Amino acid sequence: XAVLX
Amino acid sequence: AGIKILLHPSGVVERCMVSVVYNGSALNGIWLKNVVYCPRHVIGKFRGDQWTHMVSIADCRDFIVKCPIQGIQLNVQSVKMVGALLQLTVHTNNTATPDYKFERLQPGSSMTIACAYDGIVRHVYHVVLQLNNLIYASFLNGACGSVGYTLKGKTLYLHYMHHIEFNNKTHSGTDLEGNFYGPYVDEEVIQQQTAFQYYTDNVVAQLYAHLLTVDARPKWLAQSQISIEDFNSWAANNSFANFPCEQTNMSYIMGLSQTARVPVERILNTIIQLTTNRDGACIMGSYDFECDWTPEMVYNQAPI
Repeated sequence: XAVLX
Repeated sequence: AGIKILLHPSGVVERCMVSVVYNGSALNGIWLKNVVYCPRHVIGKFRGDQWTHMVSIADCRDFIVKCPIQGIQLNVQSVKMVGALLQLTVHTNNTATPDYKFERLQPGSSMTIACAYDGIVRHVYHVVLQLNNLIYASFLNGACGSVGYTLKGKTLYLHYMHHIEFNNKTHSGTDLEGNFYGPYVDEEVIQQQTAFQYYTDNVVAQLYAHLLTVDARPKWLAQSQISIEDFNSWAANNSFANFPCEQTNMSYIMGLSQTARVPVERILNTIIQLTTNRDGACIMGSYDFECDWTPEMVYNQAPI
């Protein structure tokens, strides 16, 4: 549910 | 006369931006004095408490740091993890380093985002830290390390550095001290966010800004008023923060009420009515309630 830029 | 979303000039930030490339990952960083600050997840996508050992064994030679504006390649002599950030000591001191301050941002405050890629600020836009400690920004891969900042007379106030994007296209990061805003971490897992809540001070500012630039007497303006105390009782059940969220905002709001000749009690009742009667009305160039207009930035551009 979340992604590192 | 005209009230706009004012942004701070990004030239000072541009001269300090650098690119950090550690093996596979490539992101951005800021270079102040002899220290380069950048997100820690450039050395890998780790979790919990393994960052201390992973950073302590990271080779300084694997850090490729380049300042594109100044055309200078940097060499890292030491690596220090401060919070969720890495403090890379470099040999060269940035001659473009301004008088800067690391100021943590409270919710409801605005800031300019210098969206950068490969160390070059590509775009610049305005955000406000929401009550859920998230910003609603615009980023792609490689944009991590972009900074959020403000200015106060050649003094650069850094407040934010980008880290992570959530599926709802909300964004989270740390201050320049390494500590995240809210209970979010730099991990690609499901993280719960507190329910959205409107920064009522800013929503009041948006409505006042419309009264001073678009229409002083619009049709959706309430012909009725409600007390602050009665509004706060309604606000508890309608995702609106207790008014006022900042006592210092009252001087700006009272000034706006005197200029627009509309008391704040009329604005607050308009907010309540707009929850059920807006029907797609465009208010200050927006189709919904915005927290991007702060009372200070609206009052600073108003007559008297």
